[PDB]
Formats: sequence, C-alpha cells, structure tokens
Amino acid sequence: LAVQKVVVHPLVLLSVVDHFNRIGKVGNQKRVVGVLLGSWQKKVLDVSNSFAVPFDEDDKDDSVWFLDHDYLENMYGMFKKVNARERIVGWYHTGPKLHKNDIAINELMKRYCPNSVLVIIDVKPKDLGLPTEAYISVEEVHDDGTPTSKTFEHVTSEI
Amino acid sequence: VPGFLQQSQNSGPGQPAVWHRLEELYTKKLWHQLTLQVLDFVQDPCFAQGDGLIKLYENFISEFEHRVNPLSLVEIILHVVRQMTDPNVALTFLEKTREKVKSSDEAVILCKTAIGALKLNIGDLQVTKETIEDVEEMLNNLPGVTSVHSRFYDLSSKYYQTIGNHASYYKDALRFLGCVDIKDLPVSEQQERAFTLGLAGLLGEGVFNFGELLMHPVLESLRNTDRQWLIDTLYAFNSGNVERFQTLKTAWGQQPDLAANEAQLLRKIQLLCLMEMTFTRPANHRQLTFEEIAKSAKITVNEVELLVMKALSVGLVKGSIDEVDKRVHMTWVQPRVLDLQQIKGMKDRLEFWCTDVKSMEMLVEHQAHDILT
Amino acid sequence: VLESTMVCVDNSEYMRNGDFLPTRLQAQQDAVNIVCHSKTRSNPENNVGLITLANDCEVLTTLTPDTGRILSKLHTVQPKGKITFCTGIRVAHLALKHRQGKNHKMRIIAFVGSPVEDNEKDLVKLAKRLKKEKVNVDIINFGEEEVNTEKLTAFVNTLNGKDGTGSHLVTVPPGPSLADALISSPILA
Repeated sequence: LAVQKVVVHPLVLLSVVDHFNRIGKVGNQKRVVGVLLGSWQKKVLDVSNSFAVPFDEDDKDDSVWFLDHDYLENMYGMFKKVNARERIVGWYHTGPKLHKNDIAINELMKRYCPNSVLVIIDVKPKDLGLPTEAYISVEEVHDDGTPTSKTFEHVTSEI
Repeated sequence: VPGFLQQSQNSGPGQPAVWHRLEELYTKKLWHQLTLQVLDFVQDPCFAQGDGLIKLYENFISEFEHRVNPLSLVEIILHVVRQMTDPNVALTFLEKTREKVKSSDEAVILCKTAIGALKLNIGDLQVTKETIEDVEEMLNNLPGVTSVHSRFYDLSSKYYQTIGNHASYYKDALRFLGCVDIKDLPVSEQQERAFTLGLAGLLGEGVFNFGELLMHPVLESLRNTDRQWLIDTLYAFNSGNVERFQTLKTAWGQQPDLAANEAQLLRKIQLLCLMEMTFTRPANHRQLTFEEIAKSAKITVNEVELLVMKALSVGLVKGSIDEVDKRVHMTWVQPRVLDLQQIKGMKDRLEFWCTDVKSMEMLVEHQAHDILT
Repeated sequence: VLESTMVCVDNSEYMRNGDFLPTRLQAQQDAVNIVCHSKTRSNPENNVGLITLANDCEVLTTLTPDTGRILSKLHTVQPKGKITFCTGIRVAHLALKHRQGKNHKMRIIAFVGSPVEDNEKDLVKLAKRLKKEKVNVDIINFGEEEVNTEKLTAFVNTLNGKDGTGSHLVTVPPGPSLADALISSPILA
C-alpha cells in the first residue's frame, strides 16, 4: 500500500496520554481525538508530534459526532510555523478499539492529508502489545458482488 | 406555453385531477415536489403505451428543466424515450439529454447507460464496449453505491451475455445483485437472474469459488422451481462429484449452452474434483496416487498429469508431480467455504495449538526463570 | 447578549423549489446573511457557525467571530439529499458544547424547509435533553409548515417549558422573501 510502516515517537505517546488525562479530568468521557504530524521517508511514516482537537460524540448514535476542523487548521498553521517539515499525516484516538464512525472521521481528515493514517493509541498499559495500532483507509473490492466499501487496513506500527 | 397543461386540465389523456395537481404544484413553484408527482404520473397505468406523454417532454418538463435535479431529471426521460421507438433519433435525444445534465456525474452515468442499452439493442457491440469502458471508469470515480449502479451493472451483464463472456457476466451479475435488495425484484426476475448467474458460474472461465455462489440468497428463489437441478449441478460442482455431473447430464444437457460446453464443464468439474480430493485428505496424506485421481475424475491414468498441470497452472492447487512413482505431492489448496461444524473442528485444532503454545511458554519461563528479565 | 449561535441551514432537495423568491436556497442564504449580521452587531464577542442539514450532517464552519466566511461556505452549498433533523440538532449541540468561551449562552438557529420524518417521542425527548443543558433552538418553519406545524409545536413547547421565551417557532408562510419576515420576528429582536 501507500504506507509500509508507521513510526510513532514517544512524544506522541506522552502527548496523547496527557490529552486523555486532561480531558478525562471532567469525569465524563470515553475517548479523545487529535491530529498527528510527521514527515515522510520512502514508504515509512514518521509520526513525530500531535495536537489535541475538540471532539465529541453521542454514546448511542455513531452518526452524531463533532470535530472542530477550523481548530485543526488553525493549530496546523501554528505548528507549521514552528516546524515546517512536520505535516498532517493522520489522526489518533484513545478508544481501546475501533469505532463505527472512525471511517467518517478518516474521510474528514483525508482532505488535509489524502493518505491519512489513524493511529489508535491505547492509554491503558497493555502488558504485551504496543500501545499504537495504525490503520489506513482502503476501498475493499469484495468478490461476493457486494458494493465496494471503505475499510481500515492494518499497518505495522513501531515505536 | 402552459397551454398543454390547461388543455389536459379539461380534456386530458390522463385523469384531469392529476393535471390539476400538477398545475397547483407549478403555480406554487414546488418544482422538486412537482418532480415526485411527475415520476408518479410518467409511469402511468393508463397511457404509458400512448405516445401523448412524449409531448409531455417538450410542453411540460422542458420549460422547468433548468431547475430540476439532474439525477431526478434523467430517469423521467428514460420512460419518456421508452414510448418513442425510432432508433437513430433516440441517440440524438439522449445526447441532448446528456448535454443538459452535466453538473451531476450520476446523470451522465444514467444517460450513458441508456444509450449503451439502446445501442446493444441495435447490435452495435463495438461502440457499446467503448461506452461501457468509459462509464465504468466514471463509475469508479463516484464514491460509494447509488441508484444508478444497478442500471450500469444490468447493461454490462447484458452486453457480456450477448458477447457470451460468461466470466464477466457472472462477475457483473454478482455486483448487480449486491447493489439491489432482492425483495424488491419480482419472483420471476429473481428466478431468471439466479438461473443465468448459475449458468455463467458453470460456464465462466476461472469461476471456481462455487461455495460463495451456493450461499447467495438469489439461488434460494430456485429451491422449489423446476430449475432446482441447476442448484444440484452447482452442488456437484462444489463437491467435485463428476459422477453426479454425469448422472445429472440428463437434466443439464437440455440447456443449450451447457450441452454446447459440456467439454469445458467436464474439465472444470475435474479440476474441482482434484481440489476436493486434496482438501479431504489431511496434510500428512496429501500424496494422491495417479490411480486415485483417475478413478475420482473419471479420466484415464495417462491424462491425470495433464489435469494436474491445469490445476497447477491456474493456481487452484500447489505441489509437484512424481511421474516415476505415479504420485502427486499436493501441498496447498484453494481455501473454500466451510460449514459451521468444520469451523468448530478448526476451533478445536486452535484449542490444541493454544494448549501447546501455553505449555511451551510455561516451560521456557520456568526453565529460564533466573535469567529472565 | 453574550451568546453563541449555530445556524442549522437546510440544503435538502426541496430548497430547489421557487416558492420563496428567487429560490428557497437563495432565500435561506439571504436569511442566514441577515441573522448572522444581527448576531454580530448584537455583541462583538458573539460566536456564529454553520452546520448543514443534508442527508448526513456536516459542520461547515465552527463558531467564529466572523461573518464573511459563513456566506463563503453558504455559496458552495448545493441542494442535495433529504433532511435529517434528528441528528442535525444533536451535532449542533455538540458543537456548542465546545465553544471557545464557555460563558456564552446556548443558541441554535434551525432552518426547517422539509418535513421531519420522525416520531413525536424522539422530538420531545430531544427537546427535553436540550432544555436540560439550557439549549435554546430557534426554528424557522418555512417550506412545509403545513405538515411540520405540529411536531415543531411540541418541540418548542417542551423546549420553552411553561415560563420564559427561550426559543421561538417563527412560521413564515410563503411569500416574497422569508428574510423580510425575519427582521420582525423575535429571532432578531
């Protein structure tokens, strides 16, 4: 695919943990979503920074969810002023597993980066696996005759 | 200009009340809400056959077409051109129709589908292929599936059926059945489509995944139909039972296409018999004697090698042939659809595998406990 | 007053109708231009943003103390899909929950020009949920008010409860321009 390996820096992990903790201080939340900035080296992603964006969703309905894309653009500009070589390469969320509305959020993010990568970062200290699980959106062409849909193809993630 | 509407208000081809409702919608300028009533009336249960609705185009919809949904503007013209039958001027009609609706790519897709179907009717397969290959590329750019996909898939399936390319016809018929709920289709249409899909799957080139086809709900429309033999034939293809195929010859030979391509059908079912033979045996005993393949596939021994060649060339199975010992060392099979009981057996194999992995992990942890970090 | 508003513009198919001169889409464009300007001069710190009400809700612009970008977004708004009023209001409420300044007050402008295809129970429960968070949703009942005059009635009655005119149900019968009825409505007062 367009992505061969996603390298997530420890700064990204610490930023994600801090974002989750500061939002969860409110005492009523499930996951937090932010934007991932990095560079491109051959076909290996180099996710190196991140910033939190306002985000909310309904507990019952998956189609109801708000993401502040204007905030996304403004903080992208602010970070680009500091580091021009770090560009939007995808997004992240701290939900332990995927969500049904993750495809819609990736479609929203794809405008800023066409080959956006979603890195699910589990804040909970899993004993065996890496905290990061990288996915990229692909058009799955089924052979059963079912119409082509958008799915998340997994990508080998490294720290 | 609305004089036609006022004419039909008193002396109308349809019900004057319907024309009054259309007049009220026009006066209120509920143009889109006028489009639903126009859709309801265009498929008229009274004068769909009469040519009067043709003048509905120029008199009524041509005046307000500048602010109609192109996708909702096109299918009205589909039934409008349904009435007219003159071939060549229909092409210009639909060309102008395609020209006016340029903002919506779906409208262009539907217009090209209509012109492709009409050109398939006249037998111009060469230009129909070019139109199909262009509208397919345009359809790929369209995100997701919409209401226009089904018409495209039907047109392309009919094109491949007219050519006779069974593989592509089966491929596209699967898509068509995938973008349309089967409950909406008539029972006769479902039965006919299931019969043709099974026929293409039998006659298609490289169509070996009969397990997925067998689970298609469309075939369920033929459970009690007289064409149930076809399902049985597919069963004979799924298990690679060439003896079942020869027994069912008395039923499937009556179909002209199966009778014509019985040789290719026999070759395909022989390949599937090879797949079944390698699949049944456990991985320790996947060395099939030449006699076993010859007896199972109802072929001579000296031909067995050639059969394996095909199965090796297509990619159905992997392995090698030891002709000196007259054996076939099969090492890999095309994965097939498994029953729930087979899945349970696979889960039991996973249980044993997990037990072994856990036992060895505990052994390594215990033996190297002092040096483990 | 120091309040934040989010306009629930409608871009359904029925906006193509010429009931409101010149078209319902252009009519609601002018109405949005008027209401956002009114909210801007009401308080310079006020926040405005655009949420569409298409087949699937799409937040065109979040809250911002700017006006021209709202009309810039509305210019590209094409009429497509069917109204989805249930999800649009909750999406807007989620947007207001994350305003730049929490001292602002809740407010949603709703442009309903298509029938609401939902049961009354969902609407009343949504109204109660918004009332719990002190959310005021002002609804313009143009377009198909002949069928929506009852569901929106229950919505506004349950939102406002028994005291206080937190939200209004300004119903504009078809005419020259619904914006010309907005400046006399309590929405802009």
